[PDB]
Amino acid sequence: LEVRPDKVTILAQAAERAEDIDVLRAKAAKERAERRLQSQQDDIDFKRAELALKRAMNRLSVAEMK
Amino acid sequence: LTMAEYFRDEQGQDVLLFIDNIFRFTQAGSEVSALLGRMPSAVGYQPTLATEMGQLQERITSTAKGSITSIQAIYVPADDYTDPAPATTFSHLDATTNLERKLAEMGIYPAVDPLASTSRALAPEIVGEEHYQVARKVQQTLQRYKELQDIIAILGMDELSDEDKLVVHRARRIQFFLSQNFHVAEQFTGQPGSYVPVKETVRGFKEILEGKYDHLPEDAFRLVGRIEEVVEKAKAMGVE
Repeated sequence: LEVRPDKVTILAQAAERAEDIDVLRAKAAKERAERRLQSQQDDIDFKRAELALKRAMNRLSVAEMK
Repeated sequence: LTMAEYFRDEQGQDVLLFIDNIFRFTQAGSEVSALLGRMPSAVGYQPTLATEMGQLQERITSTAKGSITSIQAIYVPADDYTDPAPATTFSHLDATTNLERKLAEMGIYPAVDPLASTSRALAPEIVGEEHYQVARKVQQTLQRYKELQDIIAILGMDELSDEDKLVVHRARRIQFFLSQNFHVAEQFTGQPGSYVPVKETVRGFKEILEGKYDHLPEDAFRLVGRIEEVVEKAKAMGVE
């Protein structure tokens, strides 16, 4: 808590305008958790990309040069 | 050819003239052309080439009375589609039936590639929407299941946007229902065989596309007749 005569700063690792209950910020710490793991797409595009990059290189884009 | 024309002109029949490797026709042609003394043309081919092929092909059509439809097998000159020989032939082709060495392995007979085989008469002008609409659809859904193959071999069957699954469901049932009981297969199989009409065929994929079959195990649509034969094939599995 930064208490200044003219201002109050609340540092929070995690803060969500939430109800009386706390066992919500956990709820938000929940519905956000795996819904951040679900971000395999991040990984999987790059796969498909590292894929294409090694399929245009498959034809050995140079056969003994030429 | 001449033997075929008979049953058309004389007997009004719609005949089928199969020419295995019509390439040898135009090939053998150039060979001689040299001994005759004709001047070499594009790629050594007889300068008469196009014309020889024409007077041969134009003889195959449907007159007032009968008709002759031909299935030619074309060996392209080293998988090169720009060679005079093939080029010239394609100019007479009205559709292309591709047999892939892949679909057979998977047990889909006939082994006709559902994407590569094209046809000129596949337009709503010549079949109407319901055939067309269904047809082009049955292909598209098949294209999805194709492209996804890579991913399947990466992410397993766990994640595909939970739609891509629905496609891979129908896609299989569909490319599986693209097999058939062949009359000339009764010899080693015993299944009698089927002649499913275009009308019955369109209805079957229509419904399979509406997903009204999504509950019948793959192997049910696999080597059958009309959509009903998939039903009986099914309760034969044990479904209500």
